[PDB]
Amino acid sequence: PIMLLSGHEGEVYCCKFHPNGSTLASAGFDRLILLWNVYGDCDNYATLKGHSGAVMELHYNTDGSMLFSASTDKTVAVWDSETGERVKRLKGHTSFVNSCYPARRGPQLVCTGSDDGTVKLWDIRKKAAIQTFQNTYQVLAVTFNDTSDQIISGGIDNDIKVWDLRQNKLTYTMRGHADSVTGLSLSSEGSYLLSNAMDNTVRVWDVRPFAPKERCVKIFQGNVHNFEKNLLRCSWSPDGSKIAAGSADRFVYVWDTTSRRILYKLPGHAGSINEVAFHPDEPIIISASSDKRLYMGEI
Amino acid sequence: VDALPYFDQGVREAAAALVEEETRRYTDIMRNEFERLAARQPIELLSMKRYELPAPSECVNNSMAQLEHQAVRIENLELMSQHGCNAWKVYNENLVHMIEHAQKELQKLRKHIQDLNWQRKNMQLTAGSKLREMESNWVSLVSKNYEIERTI
Amino acid sequence: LICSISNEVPEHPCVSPVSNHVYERRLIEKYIAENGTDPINNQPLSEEQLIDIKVAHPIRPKPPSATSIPAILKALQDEWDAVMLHSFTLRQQLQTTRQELSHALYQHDAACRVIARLTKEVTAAREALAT
Amino acid sequence: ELSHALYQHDAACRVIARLTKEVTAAREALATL
Amino acid sequence: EELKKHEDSAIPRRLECLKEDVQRQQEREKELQHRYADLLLEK
Repeated sequence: PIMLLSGHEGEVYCCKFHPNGSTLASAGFDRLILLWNVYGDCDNYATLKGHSGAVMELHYNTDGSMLFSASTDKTVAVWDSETGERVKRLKGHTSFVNSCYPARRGPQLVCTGSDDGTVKLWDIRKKAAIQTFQNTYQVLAVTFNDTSDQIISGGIDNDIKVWDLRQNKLTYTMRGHADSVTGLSLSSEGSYLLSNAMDNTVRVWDVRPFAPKERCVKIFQGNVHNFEKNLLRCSWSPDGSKIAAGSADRFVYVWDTTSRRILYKLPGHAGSINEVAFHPDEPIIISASSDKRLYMGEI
Repeated sequence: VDALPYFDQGVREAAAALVEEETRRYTDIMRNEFERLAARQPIELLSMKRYELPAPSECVNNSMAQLEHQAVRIENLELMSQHGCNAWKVYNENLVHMIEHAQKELQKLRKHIQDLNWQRKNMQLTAGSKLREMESNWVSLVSKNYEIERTI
Repeated sequence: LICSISNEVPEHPCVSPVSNHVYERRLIEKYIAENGTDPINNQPLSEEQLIDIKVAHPIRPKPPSATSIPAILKALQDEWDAVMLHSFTLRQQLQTTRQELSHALYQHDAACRVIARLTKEVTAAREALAT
Repeated sequence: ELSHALYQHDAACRVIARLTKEVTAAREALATL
Repeated sequence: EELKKHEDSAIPRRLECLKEDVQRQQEREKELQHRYADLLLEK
């Protein structure tokens, strides 16, 4: 089956799948975070309330107990996935929080970026910023490597930047986007980082202790951005074999991580697509878009 | 144990020598007696070579034998000619039903033989890729570990 | 169409109900008296368990040169020649299969020792590159 | 038994051909290093 | 028929060996970086 989900009154910007594949989380412009049953009759249970701005990005921690939510109200909330109670508010950035990531494995860490041009490292136990990286241009997307040593940030400067937690220096610069980067994501192996950008280029970059030194490992095409200037996010399949990235042309694009052939171009959406997610066990795709509906495609 | 036949397109004489070097290191009665003796010796037991030759002027018996068998012969050729070719071509039809059944089994075996090989082919191509993936990653470490040490 | 014992084309075929296979009555009747079980499947089978089958009968055209004379002399001689020299040659074929069996299993076990010897060799050579 | 052996013998024989060439590659690699 | 049954088992053993062979190679890669990473600490 396909399965069509509806309920969000406004644009859906992000959706994720619980690490154990039992539930979905979704949120957008409404300001509500909805939880869904992946199986059964695809029912909706708890609604998380308390964000005053729109929800720009959701993530689960690796355990699926904590759900992180960057909002436009400058606050990043930490949510209990079990009860739906709010845990903490990371008040800190002076402007909109565009995105956030939670470090897997290591002691609890959270990274954020915002329109104030800074990137901040948070320890959820301190109620204060740990480190600050002033960039100079607004920051749109940010992710940790698997070792929790490096911060990867994508902004409007067309240059993905890598930060060293110990040195606090600009370690790496990646050139190869011609325009703003709207969405970043690490492979489950730590091996590769996936990027979307206005230039309509999906680029994979490889991050390793020993690097070729010009890490434009692969380039994919199909994915269109337009006058809506929506943030666009991309995801890796659980096994790193497939790449999905949303577009503004109503199609979900899925590519073969090797041959780079388009495996799927999927319709059903009426408007622009903001995020595509893969179920952690089975070939199921959750596609979230601005038309306020979700699809559960099965491959 | 594992040796991919379909995938390995690229030694038999070499491997034969190595296998050769490990090898350098390591109910019937009387019937059966006369039958095995006849086959071993390569000699068939002689029959009655008497009835055909004989001679005019013991031979009174041999003569009277030739008559009764000749009358039985001429009666044995009468009942054959009465039916004639109808009895022969009726058996010829049976032989065509017997033949076609064998070649149907030739096909059934042909299909299941190619069907088993067809399943093997996919397995060979599945793993041969996975082995290719492993070797690429193997060579990457091999040089990665070096380039780490060179800089240190 | 044939019998599953002698390799005949049966005159009175009979089928067993434990294993669907047609035998000629005389040859299946002999097996049950020798040891009361089905020859192919080795399942319990008796003479009453058998079921006679019917067909349009089999026809052999007795040759044009058919008399008591060739049938006694030439034809019967050839039949006991053909029985004798075949089973002797078949006993020769069974003897070589057992000899060629021994050359197969020895060469197989010879290869097993090469693999076991090379399994210790390869991974330790790869390990030495790691070290 | 004859057929299954001869097939599996020459099949197991190809294990050696593969194994020998890899073993050989490990030698010059380590030797030259 | 026989070639299928004996082969199908040999491949998991072929792969599982190379899988564990790969795991060890990853460890040497995983440490050699850290010594390079510690070059920046002394600076």
